[PDB]
Amino acid sequence: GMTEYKLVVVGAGGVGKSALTIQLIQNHFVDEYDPTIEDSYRKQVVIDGETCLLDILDTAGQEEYSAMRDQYMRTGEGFLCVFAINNTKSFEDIHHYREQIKRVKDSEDVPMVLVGNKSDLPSRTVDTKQAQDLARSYGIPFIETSAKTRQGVDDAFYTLVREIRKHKEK
Ligand SMILES: Nc1nc2c(ncn2[C@@H]2O[C@H](COP(=O)(O)OP(=O)(O)O)[C@@H](O)[C@H]2O)c(=O)[nH]1
Ligand SMILES: c1ccc2c(Cc3nc4cnccc4[nH]3)c[nH]c2c1
Ligand SMILES: [Mg+2]
Repeated sequence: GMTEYKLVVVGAGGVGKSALTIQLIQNHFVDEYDPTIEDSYRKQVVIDGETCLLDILDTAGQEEYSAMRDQYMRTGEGFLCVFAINNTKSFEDIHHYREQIKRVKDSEDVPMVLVGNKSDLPSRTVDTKQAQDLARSYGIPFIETSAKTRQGVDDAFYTLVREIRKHKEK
């Protein structure tokens, strides 16, 4: 089969994980998507000439059993760590996601991309400079997106695939 990349989208409720995923997969903006639904989605794409499958888990937070969270973190090859630019707590929550994914994978080298969503809003509490400083501390890429206009969307997912390839070649 063609290569499949298992991507996981994490971050606080309300940041735009579902909207980002649906924009990536279906090329439309979805206004209201029940915040409690967690599902996986697939798309066949071409990234830098490679025809591959993206298999994306749109997470929704606590699970019935914490074992289920540990399971999808071990399964997942790369993580989009999403905050919203107008929600400071969602940015502070990134430190928790960064640590928990490393912890469950028992790894210091986990492909990740920091995503600041909702860039289309003028309302902003997290300045690009402060998100860049966080991503520099982690040594990972940072991309500002808008699931509403689709700006940055393919970059965020495709950049995570590229990070996974750099991990796999070691
Ligand atoms: N303006 C704007 N609103 C967005 C964007 N992404 C998501 N939203 C809205 O933010 C709310 C939460 O989005 P949702 O995808 O359900 O977030 P999730 O809980 O992380 O899955 C919804 O009302 C979305 O329409 C964006 O890029 N720009
Ligand atoms: C990354 C990590 C796990 C999965 C899976 C397995 C899976 N894990 C799940 C947890 N909750 C709801 C649905 C779920 N499906 C499918 N695509 C993935 C991408
Ligand atoms: Mg959601």
